[PDB]
Amino acid sequence: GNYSGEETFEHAGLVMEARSALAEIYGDIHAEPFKDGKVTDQETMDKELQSRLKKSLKQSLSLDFLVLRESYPEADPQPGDIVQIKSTKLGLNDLVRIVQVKTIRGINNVIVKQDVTLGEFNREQRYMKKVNTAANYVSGLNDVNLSNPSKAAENLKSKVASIAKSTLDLMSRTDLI
Amino acid sequence: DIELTKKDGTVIKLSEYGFIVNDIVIDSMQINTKYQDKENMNGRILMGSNYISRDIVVPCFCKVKNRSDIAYMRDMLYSLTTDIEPMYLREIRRKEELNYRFTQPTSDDYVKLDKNNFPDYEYSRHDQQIYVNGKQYKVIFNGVINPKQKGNKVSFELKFETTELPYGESIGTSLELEENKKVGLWSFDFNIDWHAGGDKRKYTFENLSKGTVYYHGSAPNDQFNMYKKITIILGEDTESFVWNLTHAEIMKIEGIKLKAGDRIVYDSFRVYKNGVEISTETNISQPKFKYGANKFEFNQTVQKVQFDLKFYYK
Repeated sequence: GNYSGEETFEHAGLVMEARSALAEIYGDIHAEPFKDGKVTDQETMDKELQSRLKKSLKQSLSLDFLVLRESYPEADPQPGDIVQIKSTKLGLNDLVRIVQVKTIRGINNVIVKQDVTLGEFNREQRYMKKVNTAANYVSGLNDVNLSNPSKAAENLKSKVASIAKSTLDLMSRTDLI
Repeated sequence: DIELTKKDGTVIKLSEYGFIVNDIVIDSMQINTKYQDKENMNGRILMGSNYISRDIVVPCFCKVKNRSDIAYMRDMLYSLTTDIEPMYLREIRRKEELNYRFTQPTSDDYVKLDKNNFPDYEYSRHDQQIYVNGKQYKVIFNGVINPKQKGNKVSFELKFETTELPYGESIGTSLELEENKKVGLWSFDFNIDWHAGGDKRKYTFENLSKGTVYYHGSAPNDQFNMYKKITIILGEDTESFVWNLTHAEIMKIEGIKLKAGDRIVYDSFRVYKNGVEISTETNISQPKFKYGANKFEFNQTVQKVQFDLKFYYK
């Protein structure tokens, strides 16, 4: 992450590999490395890296919540709060945070049921956002031509290599003088 | 007890065909509701409520002289009744439970017997049955089985059903009410004054901005499938033409220029400007006659209005 913008792999710029604590029993795997980066210091290069690690062993708890009104009224769920769940016969007593909540309210603003998701919002919604991002990023463009695509990209890339060839010629011809 | 059927191209009645009937029972109209229940509210909203179908039932049996003939007779029944072809059913009743009359056992004044082996209680002309009411029903058949009780007697259970609209379509227009030409087709179920040419019989007015109409039909003629058909000689030239009506909506004809002597045929949801080449873009609104007084109000004293329609019942 500190190599200059024009190098792209001559791996200057704080080459390093880190790993988490659980690695030693699972072993050698690794994700897509932090290739893109213009960051100087090394303090960053460990924080962002371990964040890339710990974001990936994902746990989504899309439980269901059911409101008790006559009893336990002080549980209006709100997103971005801490909560202590505990399911017996599951192996679970830790505390987590809400990431999604879904209220309904018929009339007099009385709640009927709640739905919530914890930690990461879902596996589901991640897929769906991926799809919709693909489908909206596409159709916002104008270069797309479904009949033989890549003309718009290959025209560009070949133009790029051609101007690089012309630049090579210019370099030789200038170093001549 | 004859169950008359007018089909597209013919008229039939069962008892003419050796087919007595036990009775006729006519269900009411199946009201399909459209409710919506609010989530936590002790009460549910009415989105709508609507008539659907008037299922008729008619069990008819038949006797013949020999066991073989049963087959023929049965086939006749099917070939005579089971018609997807929308037919017009007319009900018939008797005026009396007729008995055999007194006679004399002196080798004279013997009793008669019908073509079927039964005793003719119908001695005089005024004995036989009658079209109990001046209405019909647009009707289609549903499945039958034929249990054969003993001898030559076999029963059948016809299950008829309404076709288009669950209503008792009145036969004959309202102009036959106007011109007392056709006879029959007007039963006392319809509370109709004798004062022909008087009010509540007339649907032919002249030179009026506003007038009165008595729709004798209990059921409302809002549905277009009914034969509500108006025709008006407009009387006075204009560029726009509005007419209002009660138990219905307002009607405009704007954006097209007219003339006085030109006539409009105002069919259900449809407007012939001059009988053809329909100019029906202007304020698509259809009029609705509910029952009794249906007062209309034109705006420039049409020189003629007259409109025939059909009375429908529930």
